[PDB]
Amino acid sequence: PQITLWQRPLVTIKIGGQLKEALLDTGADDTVLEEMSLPGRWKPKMIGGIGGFIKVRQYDQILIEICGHKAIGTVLVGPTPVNIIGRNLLTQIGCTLNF
Amino acid sequence: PQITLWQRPLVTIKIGGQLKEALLDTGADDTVLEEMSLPGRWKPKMIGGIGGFIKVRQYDQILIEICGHKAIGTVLVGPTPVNIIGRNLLTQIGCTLNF
Ligand SMILES: CNC(=O)[C@@H](NC(=O)[C@H](OCc1ccc(-c2ccsc2)cc1)[C@H](O)[C@@H](O)[C@@H](OCc1ccc(-c2ccsc2)cc1)C(=O)N[C@H](C(=O)NC)C(C)C)C(C)C
Repeated sequence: PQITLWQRPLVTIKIGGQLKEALLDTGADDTVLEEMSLPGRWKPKMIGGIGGFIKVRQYDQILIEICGHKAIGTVLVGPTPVNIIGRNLLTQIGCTLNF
Repeated sequence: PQITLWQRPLVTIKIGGQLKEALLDTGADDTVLEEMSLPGRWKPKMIGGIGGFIKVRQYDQILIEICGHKAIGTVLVGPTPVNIIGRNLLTQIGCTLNF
């Protein structure tokens, strides 16, 4: 669909069978989700943004559904104030910025 | 144009007569630019990012060209890693997310 930016581009995502609200963030290299449990091994990682760095846990090969579209990729879990769907997954659903 | 997200959506912007690279950031409510000189008085503003909050200087009615599209709006200047073009300006250039 076509999402306007008058409001934050929040969409519903399905991950781990859980429905969550996440932000489609073209400014995010990675996908960062709030603290949650994911299966498998993870690697510690520091990701920076506005305000500095936060420590997150990196999970690879994670399946996420974004507006019906399935996508696979790395997901970072940590104390982020909002769920962020970064470019690593936006590319997988054919998301493009247009004007 | 149509921008894919396999790489950061960096574009050249023109502000204060200078060229700078900035990120088309749908995850940003506001436009935040790296430390620079702008005219007029500024007002304080606290903005939150993934790593916490930062104090920024808010300048209003600032002329900024984004990929040839002239925009005039609020710009925040502060300790940001990269120049961020947020929704306040993305909407002025008719930018939308599509997939
Ligand atoms: C490599 N690192 C990245 O790609 C990071 N990208 C960014 O931080 C983007 O910023 C460009 C950016 C790119 C590279 C580096 C970088 C780092 C190290 S080397 C390069 C630093 C910054 C991003 O889209 C921000 O803009 C936006 O983050 C989402 C967000 C939205 C609402 C709240 C939130 C907070 C309180 S309630 C909701 C909290 C967070 C955000 O902070 N939005 C703010 C906002 O809208 N707040 C409401 C806005 C005022 C700036 C990833 C890991 C998240």
